Amino acid sequence: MDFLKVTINLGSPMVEPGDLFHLDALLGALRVSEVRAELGDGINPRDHHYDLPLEQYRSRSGQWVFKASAFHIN
RNA sequence: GUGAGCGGCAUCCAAGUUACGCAUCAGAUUCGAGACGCGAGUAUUUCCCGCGCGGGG
Repeated sequence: MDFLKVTINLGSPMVEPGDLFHLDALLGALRVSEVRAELGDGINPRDHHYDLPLEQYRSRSGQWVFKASAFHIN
C-alpha cells in the first residue's frame, strides 16, 4: 500500500543475529506485546502475530510471506 | 510468540628481605665620639618694591 524504509538506531550494543533478523518478526512481537498489555498473558500468541500493517506476497503454491525485508546490519 | 526464551568468571595468594650522606674547610682583613650653635658690631635713609597700610643693609 506504500513502500517503506525502516531505520533503527541503537543506544546499546545488540547481539549480532546468527540468522536473518526479519522486520515482520519484530512487528509481530510488538503486536503480541500490545495484545498482551490489552488482554493479559493468557492469550495465544499465534492468534495475533499476523495482524500486522504489512501486505503479503503469495507464490504459485500458496506459500506466503510478509513484504518486509530482513534487517541490514552495518 | 525479535534462532526468541533460560544462564555470577567465580573461588585462593605478603612485594618482602639486606644498605652510615660521609669524609676535608679561620668571617677574615681597615678605619679618633670628636668636632660643631652669632661671647668681636657702635645709630637715621631711596630708587624702586608687597600695592592709606605692609619694605630693601
